[PDB]
Amino acid sequence: VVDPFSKKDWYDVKAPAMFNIRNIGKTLVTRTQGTKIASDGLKGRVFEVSLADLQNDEVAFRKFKLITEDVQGKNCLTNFHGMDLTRDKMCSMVKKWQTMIEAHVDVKTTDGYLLRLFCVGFTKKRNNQIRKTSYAQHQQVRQIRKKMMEIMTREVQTNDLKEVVNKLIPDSIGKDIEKACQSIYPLHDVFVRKVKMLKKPKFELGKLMELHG
Amino acid sequence: LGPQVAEGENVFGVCHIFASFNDTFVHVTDLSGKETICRVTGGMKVKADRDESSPYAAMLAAQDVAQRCKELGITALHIKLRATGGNRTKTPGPGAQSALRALARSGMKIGRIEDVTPIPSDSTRRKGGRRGRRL
Amino acid sequence: MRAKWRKKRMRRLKRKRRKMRQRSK
Amino acid sequence: TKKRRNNGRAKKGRGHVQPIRCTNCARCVPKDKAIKKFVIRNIVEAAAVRDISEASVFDAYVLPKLYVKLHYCVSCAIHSKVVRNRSREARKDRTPPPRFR
RNA sequence: CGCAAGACGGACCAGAGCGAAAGCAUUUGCCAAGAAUGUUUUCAUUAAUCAAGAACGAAAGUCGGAGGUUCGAAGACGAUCAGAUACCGUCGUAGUUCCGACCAUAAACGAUGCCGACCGGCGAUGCGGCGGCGUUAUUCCCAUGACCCGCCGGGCAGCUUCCGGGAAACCAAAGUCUUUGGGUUCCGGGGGGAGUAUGGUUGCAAAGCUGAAACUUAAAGGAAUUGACGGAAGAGCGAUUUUUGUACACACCGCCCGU
Ligand SMILES: [Mg+2]
Ligand SMILES: [Mg+2]
Ligand SMILES: [Mg+2]
Ligand SMILES: [Mg+2]
Ligand SMILES: [Mg+2]
Ligand SMILES: [Mg+2]
Ligand SMILES: [Mg+2]
Ligand SMILES: [Mg+2]
Ligand SMILES: [Mg+2]
Ligand SMILES: [Mg+2]
Ligand SMILES: [Mg+2]
Ligand SMILES: [Mg+2]
Ligand SMILES: [Mg+2]
Ligand SMILES: [Mg+2]
Ligand SMILES: [Mg+2]
Ligand SMILES: [Mg+2]
Ligand SMILES: [Mg+2]
Ligand SMILES: [Mg+2]
Ligand SMILES: [Mg+2]
Ligand SMILES: [Mg+2]
Ligand SMILES: [Mg+2]
Ligand SMILES: [Mg+2]
Ligand SMILES: [Mg+2]
Ligand SMILES: [Mg+2]
Ligand SMILES: [Mg+2]
Ligand SMILES: [Mg+2]
Ligand SMILES: [Mg+2]
Ligand SMILES: [Zn+2]
Repeated sequence: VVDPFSKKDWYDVKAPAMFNIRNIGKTLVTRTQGTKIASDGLKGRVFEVSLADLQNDEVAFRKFKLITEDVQGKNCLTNFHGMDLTRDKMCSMVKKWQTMIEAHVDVKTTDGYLLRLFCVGFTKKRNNQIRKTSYAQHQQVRQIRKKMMEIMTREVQTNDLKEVVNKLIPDSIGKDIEKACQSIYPLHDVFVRKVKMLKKPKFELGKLMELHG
Repeated sequence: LGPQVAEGENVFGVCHIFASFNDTFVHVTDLSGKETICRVTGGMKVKADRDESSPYAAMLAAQDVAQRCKELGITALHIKLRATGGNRTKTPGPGAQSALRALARSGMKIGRIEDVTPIPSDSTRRKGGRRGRRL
Repeated sequence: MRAKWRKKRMRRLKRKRRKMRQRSK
Repeated sequence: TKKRRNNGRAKKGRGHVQPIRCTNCARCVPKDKAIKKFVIRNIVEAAAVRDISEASVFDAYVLPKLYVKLHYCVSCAIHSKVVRNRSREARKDRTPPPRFR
């Protein structure tokens, strides 16, 4: 009868200043009829963007969730909301004749953002190894997991969210963990695979504007 | 009617393809997945319960949804392929590949493909019993 | 007859006897 | 008359093994006895590869792969012909079939 | 995009490990227990198997409380069918989950009791110890982790052999048996009647343990061979010398079960 798309309007969504590319696409919303405000429906949306669409030279198997925080006249302003890996990357990392070690921590940044970080690593076969399997004993696994947890804790609570995302973009935490665990048992494919937002501080417009410039 | 975008740039959407063994869904949403552009199911094309999952119905639904979203102003689509998941099979139905190929035929640009089948860490008991479905 | 069902039939017959052959009787 | 020395399963030095569910019929079958198959394939088929490589917005964009673990009971494995009966002498040979050309 | 409840810990996960057996898989902490290895420590026969008597013992089931997501006996329907009271599909009650009391049964299987001695090779694998060129990490140094080459001791297994066994299938034990004796516990005596009746005993119940006879019958049964069928793909005692299964051999037009 009456076209629902005649009352729709298009908005442009921007990424925070941490990333090179800022315009991450467009979105749609119904105009305000006085009952429902377009801004209210516009806020709270989550966008999963591949890192290769945010930074030119970075990998594409790392995705970032960005949540719209404020609307500035046809410009949705997003903020960091999460990070994850693609399904096929994780499926290809897990293989049958090796050990997998996983860890998770709950760390609060200096500016109030509470995060839950997950880390995964795999034991590596030696260059001249003749034995088919590469298994780490339980105490070695526990030591590796504790080394993961302490490194992930010391790289978040000291910094703030802006510096945390900067470390996440090349995933320097995984490289630090991989280097630190060489003495216990060699590890390859060490990554921080998921990051969850648990608690946010009270919303501040000035903080958002400093985050976007 | 749509975004004001230069000819060079592509307007992007996300296509959720649900390929079951009984039906096929091609759904188009914005990048946030909260706004629906067009949803066409394989059961809308064929008037039979056998052919809802057939490759032909998937091809028809893909063309219909491609035309509808081309009307509004979406030129490229990201692909999220989904199976039924859960306790049941993780293998996509026979309409996924045909729907994707038909969507490519209609002139749509293709973004990144991603498998989004729900995978439990462990789940509730599956339907069927100890001895399974004996047909 | 399958031995399982033969055993079940014997048990049911014994239960029926026990109901009929009451200890009070 | 024992047909196999290992009783058709891989249980040694343990009592109980948790059961899994057949992908085909949802039957309960012990994990060591079940027939396992790891399938790594392409999301898009052969013709779809050429049809998609031209419509993509990226250059040399690699198509994702599908990884699936499949479990079968004996009846479904035999009926689906992923497993066949062998001779009395050929049963002992447990080398995987020469799929590598 | 959030919220709530309950149940389960995928992939890694293996002819890998632990436990007396049932059984045991998210992280961290606490508590007690244990095998193996190392030992120029201590006691000095304290040991093996076991009537009586005890602890534990899958699932299902029973009685009280708490929760009830999924699945789901019984049940109500829809299909299929000559007929279905079944297989298939929609719901769905006990139950499936936790706590406290019962129950003591499984193809509870390696269908193989435990302790000790002897009797062929080979390559791996898990734990502990010992020795040794060489690559890697702890920025240097030893030393300790990850690899590599070996040796010893327990452990789960594998391949091979005219060691010898056995009706054979097969077994390094199922060997060291008419050339018959290392110690010891349980237990069988043609097929049915029958694990039935009765007595005793245990239990709330369901049932558990012990356990006959009258009568009836010339075979029942094991391993292997050649055929026939299928809605499946010089060597052996000897018969005998496309794959596979068989309870068929008057060979599926077979055989056979219960009202
Ligand atoms: Mg259908
Ligand atoms: Mg339908
Ligand atoms: Mg069948
Ligand atoms: Mg058992
Ligand atoms: Mg098998
Ligand atoms: Mg043991
Ligand atoms: Mg896990
Ligand atoms: Mg006794
Ligand atoms: Mg029980
Ligand atoms: Mg119970
Ligand atoms: Mg109760
Ligand atoms: Mg039913
Ligand atoms: Mg149901
Ligand atoms: Mg018994
Ligand atoms: Mg067994
Ligand atoms: Mg027995
Ligand atoms: Mg050894
Ligand atoms: Mg060990
Ligand atoms: Mg060693
Ligand atoms: Mg004798
Ligand atoms: Mg007798
Ligand atoms: Mg007699
Ligand atoms: Mg001759
Ligand atoms: Mg001769
Ligand atoms: Mg058979
Ligand atoms: Mg047989
Ligand atoms: Mg024969
Ligand atoms: Zn099956």
